[PDB]
Amino acid sequence: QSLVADVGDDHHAWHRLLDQALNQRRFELFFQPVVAAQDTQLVLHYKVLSRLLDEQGQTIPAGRFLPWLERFGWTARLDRLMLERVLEQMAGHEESLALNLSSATLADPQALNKVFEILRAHSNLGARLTLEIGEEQLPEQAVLEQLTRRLRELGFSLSLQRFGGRFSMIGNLARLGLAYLKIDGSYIRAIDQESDKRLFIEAIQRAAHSIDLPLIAERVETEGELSVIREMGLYGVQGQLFGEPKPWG
Amino acid sequence: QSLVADVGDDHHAWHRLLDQALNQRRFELFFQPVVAAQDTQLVLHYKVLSRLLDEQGQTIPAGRFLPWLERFGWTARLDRLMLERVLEQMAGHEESLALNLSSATLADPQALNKVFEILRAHSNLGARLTLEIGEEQLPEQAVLEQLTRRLRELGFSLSLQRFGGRFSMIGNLARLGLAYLKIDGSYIRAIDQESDKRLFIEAIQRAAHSIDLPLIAERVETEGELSVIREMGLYGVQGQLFGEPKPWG
Ligand SMILES: Nc1nc2c(ncn2[C@@H]2O[C@@H]3COP(=O)(O)O[C@H]4[C@@H](O)[C@H](n5cnc6c(=O)[nH]c(N)nc65)O[C@@H]4COP(=O)(O)O[C@H]3[C@H]2O)c(=O)[nH]1
Ligand SMILES: Nc1nc2c(ncn2[C@@H]2O[C@@H]3COP(=O)(O)O[C@H]4[C@@H](O)[C@H](n5cnc6c(=O)[nH]c(N)nc65)O[C@@H]4COP(=O)(O)O[C@H]3[C@H]2O)c(=O)[nH]1
Repeated sequence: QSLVADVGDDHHAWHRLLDQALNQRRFELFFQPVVAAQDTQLVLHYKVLSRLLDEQGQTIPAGRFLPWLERFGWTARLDRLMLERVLEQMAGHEESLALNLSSATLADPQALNKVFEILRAHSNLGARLTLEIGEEQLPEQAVLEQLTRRLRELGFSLSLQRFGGRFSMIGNLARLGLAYLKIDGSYIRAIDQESDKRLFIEAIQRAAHSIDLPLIAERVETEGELSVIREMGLYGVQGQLFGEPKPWG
Repeated sequence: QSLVADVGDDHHAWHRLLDQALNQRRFELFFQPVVAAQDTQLVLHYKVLSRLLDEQGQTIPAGRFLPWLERFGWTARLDRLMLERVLEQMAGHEESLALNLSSATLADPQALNKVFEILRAHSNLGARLTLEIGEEQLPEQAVLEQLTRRLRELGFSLSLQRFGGRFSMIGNLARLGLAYLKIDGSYIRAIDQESDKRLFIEAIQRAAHSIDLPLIAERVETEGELSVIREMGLYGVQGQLFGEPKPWG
């Protein structure tokens, strides 16, 4: 009596699938450890990744659904849901967490306010949660500035990720008080085996260091990459080398 | 008996206008001094700018026609013409010059060979002429590498310009033996009045210096911008502050 069809690239299927998941809270929290380059047994925080566990049992990665949530203008609904779930699960432990915010939320000032209202409701978790924005969807300088101020006021921290293409604006970061900067994986990929990549990394680390901004390398896959990242003095690392995204533990 | 019409955005007019200019050698050489940031009375070279002097007497800037030469696939014809004219006018003096090469020329291996043939014909000017490529139209790493090798072999030098967005590849420049790197004007614009721009410039200068690659700032307009560029240790400057593009002298 129960049939299933392949959803593929069908906008109808996706629309139905996602509106339902949003309404029914079908999204679950996955985590990846973010860890000190100098001593990988030392955990900085756990990055929270969104997982859709559909009715047929399969888990769907944020990389897969986020573009559809965008297309339908629901990314703000996702953040509201993700943020409330994360603030709830943090009651159970003492670890620090990082969670993305999309531009849809930052642009829409009502949504953005709702976020702050929620945060204000859990000022006791402030020190344990960092919000991240991917370089792809940075708002304007003045929005960055107001966002960081409000968060610092509420007791929470802010960070950027997938950083690198916009090194231009490194100077513009000097007063934001970011917790850290996550460097896109492409700039460290196979860097033990591609030394020409090092000079850029050396430049970012030195400039970021002069403004007190720790660097954390993304998507580290290899003991080789890790050894270079560590050698060159970066603060943190994350990636498949420390495991796949998994549920809490 | 002689009438003229406005050429505007008319592809027909432009096609006719440019094919004629190319065939009849209607392009003239303009120059801008490129000068030491530490001592602006000290001239590094003169950048050669292409000017179309049409029949109605008006002069048309490369910025205006190059996009049409592209559209029609004639940019290689322009380089051949520009390069031969430049090598001819250098016989008259002892100044150093810099001249662009387009991607159309670098891609087409026959054209590229013609260039080398011409260069080989004037090996006596090698030390006085630098070829430049804008960051917009950099070829692949291996083409850059072969191009620089052949030029160094012929006795000529090579440089990149409008550099900045691709700081990623700074490491990839370490063995090219570029004569210098020209920094896009946007990174120094009003930099005495926009200090957040300095940290990026500091990063480029330090990384470029570690690989022996002098930095030269483009499109400097202001005594203020100049004073910062000089303070921060960059090698060279060019722009409207030292005059408009004019014919030889
Ligand atoms: N090739 C490679 N890939 C690796 C490696 N390590 C982790 N990854 C993958 O790349 C992403 C890493 O997490 P992210 O940087 O936070 O990047 C995140 C994050 O920016 C975003 N995202 C995830 N959850 C949320 C969310 O709840 N809200 C918002 N607005 N965005 C989210 O989308 C990305 C997540 O996509 P995911 O499908 O979860 O894909 C994950 C993860 O599975 C590695 O060593 N190599
Ligand atoms: N806002 C501002 N602008 C300034 C300033 N100083 C100079 N400029 C302008 O910007 C360009 C500077 O020369 P360029 O960097 O070599 O940049 C050149 C060069 O890359 C290219 N080009 C010029 N001649 C040739 C040529 O013979 N062959 C090729 N392939 N390209 C050429 O197109 C550009 C020239 O366009 P132009 O129309 O000649 O425009 C010139 C010039 O008039 C300044 O202080 N402020």
